[PDB]
Amino acid sequence: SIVTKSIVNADAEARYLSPGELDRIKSFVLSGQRRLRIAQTLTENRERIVKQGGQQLFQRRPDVVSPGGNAYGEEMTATCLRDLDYYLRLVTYGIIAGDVTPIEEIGLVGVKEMYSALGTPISGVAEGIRCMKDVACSLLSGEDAAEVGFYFDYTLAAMQ
Amino acid sequence: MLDAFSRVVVNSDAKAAYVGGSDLQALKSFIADGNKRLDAVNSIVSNASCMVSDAVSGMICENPGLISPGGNCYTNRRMAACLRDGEIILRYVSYALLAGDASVLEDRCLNGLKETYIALGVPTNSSIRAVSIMKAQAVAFITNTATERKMSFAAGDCTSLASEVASYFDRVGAAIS
Amino acid sequence: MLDAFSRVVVNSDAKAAYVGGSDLQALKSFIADGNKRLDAVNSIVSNASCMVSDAVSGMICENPGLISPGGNCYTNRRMAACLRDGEIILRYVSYALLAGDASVLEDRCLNGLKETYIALGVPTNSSIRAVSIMKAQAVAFITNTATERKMSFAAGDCTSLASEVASYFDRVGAAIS
Amino acid sequence: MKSVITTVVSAADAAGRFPSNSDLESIQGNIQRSAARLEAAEKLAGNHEAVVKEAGDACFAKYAYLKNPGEAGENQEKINKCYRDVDHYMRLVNYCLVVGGTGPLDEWGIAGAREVYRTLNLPTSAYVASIAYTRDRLCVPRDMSAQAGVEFSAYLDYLINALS
Amino acid sequence: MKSVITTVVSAADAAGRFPSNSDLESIQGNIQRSAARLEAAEKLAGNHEAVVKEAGDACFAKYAYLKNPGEAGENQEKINKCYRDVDHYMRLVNYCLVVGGTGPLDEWGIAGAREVYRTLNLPTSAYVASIAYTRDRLCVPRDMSAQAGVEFSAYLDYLINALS
Amino acid sequence: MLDAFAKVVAQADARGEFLSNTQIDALSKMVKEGNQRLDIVNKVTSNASAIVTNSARALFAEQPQLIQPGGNAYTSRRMAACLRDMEIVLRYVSYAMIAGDSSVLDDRCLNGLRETYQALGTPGSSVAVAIQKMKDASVALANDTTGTPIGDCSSLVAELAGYFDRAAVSVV
Amino acid sequence: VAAKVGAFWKPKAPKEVPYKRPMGANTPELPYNTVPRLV
Amino acid sequence: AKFRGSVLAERGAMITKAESATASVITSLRDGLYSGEAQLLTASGQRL
Amino acid sequence: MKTPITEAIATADNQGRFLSNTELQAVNGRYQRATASLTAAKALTGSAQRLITGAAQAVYNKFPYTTQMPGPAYASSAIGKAKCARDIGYYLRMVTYCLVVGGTGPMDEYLVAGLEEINRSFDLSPSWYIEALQYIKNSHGLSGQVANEANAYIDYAINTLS
Amino acid sequence: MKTPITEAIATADNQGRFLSNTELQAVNGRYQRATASLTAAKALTGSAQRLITGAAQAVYNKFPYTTQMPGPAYASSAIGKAKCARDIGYYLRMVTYCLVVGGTGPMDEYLVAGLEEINRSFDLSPSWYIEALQYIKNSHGLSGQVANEANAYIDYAINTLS
Ligand SMILES: *CC[C@H]1/C(=C/c2[nH]c(/C=C3N=C(/C=C4\NC(=O)C(CC)=C4C)C(C)=C\3CCC(=O)O)c(CCC(=O)O)c2C)NC(=O)[C@@H]1C
Ligand SMILES: C=CC1=C(C)[C@@H](Cc2[nH]c(/C=C3N=C(/C=C4\NC(=O)[C@H](C)[C@H]4CC)C(C)=C\3CCC(=O)O)c(CCC(=O)O)c2C)NC1=O
Ligand SMILES: C=CC1=C(C)[C@@H](Cc2[nH]c(/C=C3N=C(/C=C4\NC(=O)[C@H](C)[C@H]4CC)C(C)=C\3CCC(=O)O)c(CCC(=O)O)c2C)NC1=O
Ligand SMILES: C=CC1=C(C)[C@@H](Cc2[nH]c(/C=C3N=C(/C=C4\NC(=O)[C@H](C)[C@H]4CC)C(C)=C\3CCC(=O)O)c(CCC(=O)O)c2C)NC1=O
Ligand SMILES: C=CC1=C(C)[C@@H](Cc2[nH]c(/C=C3N=C(/C=C4\NC(=O)[C@H](C)[C@H]4CC)C(C)=C\3CCC(=O)O)c(CCC(=O)O)c2C)NC1=O
Ligand SMILES: C=CC1=C(C)[C@@H](Cc2[nH]c(/C=C3N=C(/C=C4\NC(=O)[C@H](C)[C@H]4CC)C(C)=C\3CCC(=O)O)c(CCC(=O)O)c2C)NC1=O
Ligand SMILES: C=CC1=C(C)[C@@H](Cc2[nH]c(/C=C3N=C(/C=C4\NC(=O)[C@H](C)[C@H]4CC)C(C)=C\3CCC(=O)O)c(CCC(=O)O)c2C)NC1=O
Ligand SMILES: C=CC1=C(C)[C@@H](Cc2[nH]c(/C=C3N=C(/C=C4\NC(=O)[C@H](C)[C@H]4CC)C(C)=C\3CCC(=O)O)c(CCC(=O)O)c2C)NC1=O
Ligand SMILES: C=CC1=C(C)[C@@H](Cc2[nH]c(/C=C3N=C(/C=C4\NC(=O)[C@H](C)[C@H]4CC)C(C)=C\3CCC(=O)O)c(CCC(=O)O)c2C)NC1=O
Ligand SMILES: C=CC1=C(C)[C@@H](Cc2[nH]c(/C=C3N=C(/C=C4\NC(=O)[C@H](C)[C@H]4CC)C(C)=C\3CCC(=O)O)c(CCC(=O)O)c2C)NC1=O
Ligand SMILES: C=CC1=C(C)[C@@H](Cc2[nH]c(/C=C3N=C(/C=C4\NC(=O)[C@H](C)[C@H]4CC)C(C)=C\3CCC(=O)O)c(CCC(=O)O)c2C)NC1=O
Ligand SMILES: CCC1=C(C)/C(=C/C2=NC(=C\c3[nH]c(/C=C4\NC(=O)[C@H](C)[C@H]4CC)c(C)c3CCC(=O)O)/C(CCC(=O)O)=C2C)NC1=O
Ligand SMILES: CCC1=C(C)/C(=C/C2=NC(=C\c3[nH]c(/C=C4\NC(=O)[C@H](C)[C@H]4CC)c(C)c3CCC(=O)O)/C(CCC(=O)O)=C2C)NC1=O
Repeated sequence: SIVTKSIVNADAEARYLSPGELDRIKSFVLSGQRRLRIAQTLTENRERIVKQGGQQLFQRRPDVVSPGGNAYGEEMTATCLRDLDYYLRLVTYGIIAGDVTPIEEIGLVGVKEMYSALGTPISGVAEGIRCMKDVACSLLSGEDAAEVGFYFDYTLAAMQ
Repeated sequence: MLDAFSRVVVNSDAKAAYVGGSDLQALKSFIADGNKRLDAVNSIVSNASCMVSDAVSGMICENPGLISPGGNCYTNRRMAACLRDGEIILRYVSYALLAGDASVLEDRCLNGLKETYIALGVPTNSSIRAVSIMKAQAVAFITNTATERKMSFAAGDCTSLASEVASYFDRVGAAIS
Repeated sequence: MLDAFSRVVVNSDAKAAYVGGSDLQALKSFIADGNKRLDAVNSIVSNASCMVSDAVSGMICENPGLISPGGNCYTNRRMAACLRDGEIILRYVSYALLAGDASVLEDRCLNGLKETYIALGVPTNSSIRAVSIMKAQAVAFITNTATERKMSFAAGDCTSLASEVASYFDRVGAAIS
Repeated sequence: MKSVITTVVSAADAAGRFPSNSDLESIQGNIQRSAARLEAAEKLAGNHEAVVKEAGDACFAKYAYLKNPGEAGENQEKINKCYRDVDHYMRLVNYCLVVGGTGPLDEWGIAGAREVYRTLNLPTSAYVASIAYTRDRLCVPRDMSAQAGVEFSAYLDYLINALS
Repeated sequence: MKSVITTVVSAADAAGRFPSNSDLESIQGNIQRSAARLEAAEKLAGNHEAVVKEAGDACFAKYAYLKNPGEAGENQEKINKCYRDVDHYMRLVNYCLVVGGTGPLDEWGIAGAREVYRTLNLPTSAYVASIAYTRDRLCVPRDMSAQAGVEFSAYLDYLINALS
Repeated sequence: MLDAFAKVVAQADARGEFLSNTQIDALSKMVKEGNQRLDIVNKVTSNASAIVTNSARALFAEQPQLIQPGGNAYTSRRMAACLRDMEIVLRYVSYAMIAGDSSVLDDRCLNGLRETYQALGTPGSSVAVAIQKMKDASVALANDTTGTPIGDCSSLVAELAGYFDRAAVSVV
Repeated sequence: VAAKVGAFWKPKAPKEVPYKRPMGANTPELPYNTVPRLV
Repeated sequence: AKFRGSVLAERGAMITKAESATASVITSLRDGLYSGEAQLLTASGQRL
Repeated sequence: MKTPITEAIATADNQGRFLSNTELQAVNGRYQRATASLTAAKALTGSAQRLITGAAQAVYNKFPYTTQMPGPAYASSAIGKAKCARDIGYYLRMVTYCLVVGGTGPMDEYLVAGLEEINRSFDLSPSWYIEALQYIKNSHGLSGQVANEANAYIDYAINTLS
Repeated sequence: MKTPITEAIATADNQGRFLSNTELQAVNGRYQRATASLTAAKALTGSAQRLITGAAQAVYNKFPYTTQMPGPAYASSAIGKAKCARDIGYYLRMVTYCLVVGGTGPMDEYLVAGLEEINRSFDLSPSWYIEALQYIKNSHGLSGQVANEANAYIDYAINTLS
């Protein structure tokens, strides 16, 4: 959350929030309504987003679903789509929070360790997230898609 | 036109290469003897009138056919012309010595000089002698080896600049040859 | 590098012999006649800068195409680099005279210089002309037959010393070829 | 081109006179400022790729609209063209840092810039955003010396003023 | 090899300058020191088999147990192997006078020698006993000049301290 | 014995997974060189005796102790063995150059060569100096046009020199 | 995925310098008549 | 629009930092770091 | 490993000679045959899961007793179906390895060396795998020399199974 | 006989197997290499007696003692010059046979098998034939892959002579 981060950054210095931080909190609470609208649109179109992202991933990375691949079989493919749904949900959280704190605190800290322990290639997850980003930005307006892909790009950068 | 600092950027621009620390010390050496080049240009332009009047009269007194009627330096107007025709040459070699490379006299003074003297009927080998006397006077001056007048300098070497002004003076020889 | 003392070691190590007799006969002469070799290398190091300057001006006043645009001696960096190269060659041949042995002349400058000048597009025959001019200046300074320059020496003949640098300059001129 | 020496020789030539004492006096100013600008030139040169990458990153963050279809950045190769376009500007002020004047900037990047970017629909605001982001990220402990950053920023904001 | 002239020339190349008139004095002082140094060396070269012969049996007189069966002087072949090895060190010492430094000793006669002597079980005290006998056999009358003996004994002492 | 194509497959069976498209355009690009690589091995096998004899001649003009009486290069048979030990390493370097992988070089040439040379008393550092002198002549002979189309071959001569240095550090 | 390493926005220089230049005062001086074993 | 205007710069900076870190680790992976045996002993080093 | 490269090296080493023009032509044939085989490897990689499931279904449709008879060798239970799909994936992986490698080098090393020992002890009919490979040959959906190159490695496995 | 055809057959027969795609690619390399080698064979056929006479003259110019020293091994008399030209023609014929055949099969069978026995007994130095082959390589006047293919069979003979 933007409010939380402003409060901590002001707390470390032992000072009240300066007028710049209050200005930014004000601008955030004023834009909260379109934030909720965008989260609506992304939230309730989750099935198509996950499905079409899974397709673009499996066509771009046939090895992961090839015989023996990490997501090989019905159950493993279902689990991979489950992971993509996890990350779409986190992106909606980040959109409503106004900052990548929800995405980063849940799903980004220690993601490389987890996926290395599971035997999953992290580049495949990055490809899936990019495919979901294109599919989801296709359903938004220009400025809305720009603001929404803003978080997919951060999730991709953290997942290199 | 082009100076010595601007000579390396048009060479590096041909390869889209950044000028880096591999060729910068040849420039820093050129900056380090800045005062040597600077006093040398001053020693050239200090005694520049006798430099011209001596050279043209020395070119005359070895080939006294120009003073005869029909000579190119015969009349009073043509002698006034020839006394400035080499003063411009010295004036541009003084530019090229200060700038650090022979680009400022190449397209400004030397471009088109050959057919000018051909169309006017100026004897080229006489002008060769006239500028060789000026070259000899230049290496006499900037090495402080003129037996005729001495100037005070800080001690050291100046032959690196003396070969430079020599290489400027046959470019004026080659261009109307 | 090896000097003359080291070279009878490494040619008699390779034979497994003891150094003595005829190869110590030539080491005897080094410790004899080293005063002549010392006046020799002094007559080079006191005249070196004028030697490379006069050499490159003799090359340029023979072939003006290097000072023409498109030439290798055109511009600020190239002709200074050429002065530097000629003086380096002069420095190494002066060491090779001082050592009485041409090993470091091979190992530190002549090793792979011709391919370097081919890769840079440096014309070879002009540099051969330059080092022949330096050879003539060196033997002129060693016979004390410089028409312009005088040093006082202890009286005697230095023909062998004069001959030694001709072999070395011919080694350079053949290795660049 | 437009350096310090090539004004004092062209003024003396247009007047038709020898290099006078004031002309000898202005080249001395190079000896005191070259030590500041040449060390700026090669810390620019030995760190140029990173600088270019940061500059490229900045304009797309400010202007994400031009990655839309029908815009200046359509595909990846136009973004590569953009990074090449700004690396050229970073090379040119490296050239102006070594010359001593703004000679290599004018006829190589600035003269003619108004027509190309108008005719090829390239916004100059995204150029000056990436240049200005490189300008304000300069500081005395990490990047360069105290006097290097001065005219390194002065050659940058000259380009900022000329593009706008 | 570090040598007579070669040490100066190589130090006057690392500073990249023409030989200094200081640097023709170290050459001159090194040439005058090598008159003596060559004197001793030609005495060693013209007469080496006699001094090797009288120095080899000085080892076996001190260590008579090497001639025992099972030891390193058991055969006849192991005897003149030792006599060859003493002559190798005298030839290397004869170099270091004509060389003028410990170069050939360090390279061709000391480097790795201790591990080889340990592997073959040769006592290094035997190799130093023959040299220590050779050192005090010297006399500054009638063998060579007194200025020669100090250089000769100096290189012998270097070899003794290197082997032992 | 593997070639460079074999190596990615032997690492693909291990994970039990199909070659992804990035490995495939890594392999098509490599193939797309193709003619350059065989031009390189053609230049080395055309001049093999010259390379070997000139390197050995430079080795003995440099180190005269090997042909000194008592040296390791002494006797008509020891010189004959030294002559074509170098030709063996040249042959296996050319095999590894045409394979794109140093798998034949390690397996039959460099496997156990060090204790072979130790058990005979052969000085391995001089073998390494001979390998380096063959390397210098081979990279000098590799980058001439000699009636080939002009282009760059730099990534191939770097690999060719790397095979020689791999042979040189493994002997000694 | 989208690994931006170095100057990805352009192809790289042709990589050619096939000449040897005499090392002045920097040739590695090795011993004569022997091989530097190890060091 | 007023809210995006403030957060644009910091968002871009954080993305640039992330990919900087990634390129750095790729090159020190290629250059021998993380392959010393002190790294290969730990199990997280084995996962890397 | 049987490649066109390694057999050329093995023929040069048997004479103990350098690489003649014979070996260089044998390598050049691999190079201007490789462009279609790498396309075949890409295409068989892309269609992999679909082809494995279809081949297992075709074996079950041709031999319905394998899904009905009790016993460890049959795919009557779930682990039997999992191991059957694993075996079909193994066959497809060897075919792709032989495609990218350029010869029957991988599958000679990994599949047919000691194959009938397993089918005799674990009581597995090779006709099942023949029926799976015939489906894969009929249903990969390739064209031209891509098809000619993939089919040629399929029926090599069929010929060794028969 | 070492052709790309017969070595592919020898590799198929050693396993006792049918001709795989490995052998077919090795044969296809011969087929799209043959077009330049047949041109090289035509061109070396056309320039034959000129090249033989020039090569003999180049050997006599390089080694003038062969025309002066008495003895049967030297070309001091007329039959010696005739046999020298006959030997150079033999070398050129083997080179053309290897060109049209596609490998070093003919000259391995006809020239180098037991070659130094003759040079040791008959006392004929191989450096003479090296000097002749260098002239033939320098003076055939070919271009492109025709030159690359003829030169590659010339220096194989040079490498065996050295
Ligand atoms: C430049 C020559 C260097 C050198 C060579 C040398 N080698 C030997 C002896 C042998 N070398 C081998 C080596 C191989 N055998 C193989 O099968 C292969 C293929 C991988 C190799 C590299 C073997 C088996 C021997 C012993 C048999 C023999 O040669 O008679 C010798 C001396 C012969 C002997 O030891 O009696 C030499 C001189 N040594 C040098 O000094 C050069 C540096
Ligand atoms: C920017 C560069 C620049 C120059 C170099 C000069 C070059 C120059 N010289 C002359 C013109 C001349 N130049 C000379 C000079 C000489 N004839 C000789 O016999 C001697 C060899 C030599 C003097 C040393 C003479 C004599 C004339 C006049 C010719 C005549 O009318 O008789 C003219 C024609 C214009 C005029 O006549 O007024 C020009 C353009 N002017 C320039 O603007
Ligand atoms: C035939 C008629 C005739 C003349 C008119 C004079 C002209 C003249 N002067 C010099 C040669 C020179 N002329 C000067 C000129 C000057 N020195 C000064 O201090 C003054 C400032 C300035 C003129 C007053 C200089 C410096 C030299 C160099 C030689 C020296 O230093 O004496 C030369 C030789 C040029 C050369 O060496 O190539 C000639 C021919 N001599 C003659 O034989
Ligand atoms: C307004 C006009 C004006 C100038 C142009 C300069 C000229 C000038 N020259 C030198 C200083 C010098 N100048 C020379 C040059 C020479 N010495 C010789 O014996 C040769 C004849 C000649 C070479 C052509 C040398 C050798 C030094 C000392 C070393 C150096 O600074 O370069 C210095 C001091 C720099 C220093 O030494 O630290 C200055 C300020 N000064 C002025 O006031
Ligand atoms: C047209 C262009 C041109 C030149 C620039 C000069 C250059 C030059 N100088 C000398 C020749 C020489 N150059 C010197 C060098 C010097 N003399 C000294 O007293 C100084 C200390 C030192 C620097 C000036 C010496 C000592 C000789 C030999 C004696 C002599 O001929 O003057 C030679 C003849 C070398 C030969 O080939 O044998 C040449 C071509 N000559 C030319 O034709
Ligand atoms: C240890 C010994 C040693 C040397 C001798 C020099 C040799 C040498 N010279 C040059 C480099 C050069 N050398 C010359 C020299 C000449 N060109 C000519 O036309 C003339 C014949 C000649 C001067 C008289 C020039 C002009 C360059 C620069 C070429 C360029 O601009 O790329 C270079 C390349 C590096 C550089 O550009 O600076 C090297 C290695 N360097 C050494 O380390
Ligand atoms: C460290 C600096 C250093 C030197 C520069 C020389 C200087 C020097 N030279 C000689 C002495 C000499 N030098 C020469 C050499 C020559 N005589 C000639 O007329 C020829 C031009 C030239 C030939 C190259 C000769 C011939 C002698 C006398 C014989 C001799 O001692 O070699 C002597 C001994 C006698 C004397 O004091 O004069 C000395 C100290 N020696 C040094 O220690
Ligand atoms: C010597 C100096 C020098 C320069 C400064 C550049 C200037 C420049 N850029 C482009 C060309 C271009 N420049 C850009 C750059 C951008 N467009 C954007 O979306 C961003 C605003 C910006 C990058 C941050 C793009 C995308 C093109 C290609 C446009 C096109 O081809 O339609 C062109 C046309 C030729 C070409 O396509 O390359 C030129 C001359 N080139 C030079 O030679
Ligand atoms: C030649 C131009 C040039 C630059 C502008 C920088 C550009 C630059 N700065 C930073 C990186 C940084 N830059 C700063 C900024 C500063 N650091 C301080 O100590 C000051 C307070 C302040 C000077 C403006 C900080 C704090 C970081 C580290 C955190 C970050 O990445 O922002 C990075 C990431 C990695 C790195 O440090 O290199 C890069 C590429 N580098 C260059 O080579
Ligand atoms: C550089 C030349 C060099 C040598 C010649 C030898 C040393 C040496 N000394 C002697 C032989 C001798 N050496 C000495 C010398 C001495 N004994 C004393 O009582 C004094 C303390 C000391 C110096 C006066 C004596 C007295 C003899 C006996 C005379 C003789 O045997 O001929 C002999 C020959 C006789 C023999 O072998 O027994 C040799 C070869 N070592 C060398 O390094
Ligand atoms: C028997 C085996 C055999 C071969 C090797 C090739 C030989 C060969 N190489 C090339 C083709 C080539 N050969 C080279 C190689 C080089 N160019 C140079 O300047 C370097 C000296 C050298 C690198 C080592 C290059 C660079 C090309 C292609 C030109 C290019 O890619 O731009 C071609 C032209 C056809 C093509 O481009 O594909 C042929 C026939 N053919 C054969 O049948
Ligand atoms: C290197 C490549 C490779 C091959 C070819 C291979 C075959 C293979 N298949 C096996 C078993 C099996 N294979 C099958 C497959 C089938 N049975 C049916 O009824 C179906 C029709 C058919 C599936 C299409 C089944 C059910 C088993 C278990 C049999 C048992 O455990 O007794 C076994 C016994 C070991 C085990 O239990 O896994 C081997 C070795 N293994 C390999 O590693
Ligand atoms: C299958 C291919 C083939 C080859 C390669 C071949 C070589 C060959 N050359 C021979 C002789 C010869 N070869 C030469 C040739 C030369 N001597 C010189 O001095 C000249 C420099 C050089 C000519 C270029 C001469 C002069 C003889 C006769 C030597 C003798 O009879 O003692 C002989 C001895 C038998 C005979 O008298 O003819 C053989 C077998 N024969 C073959 O059938």
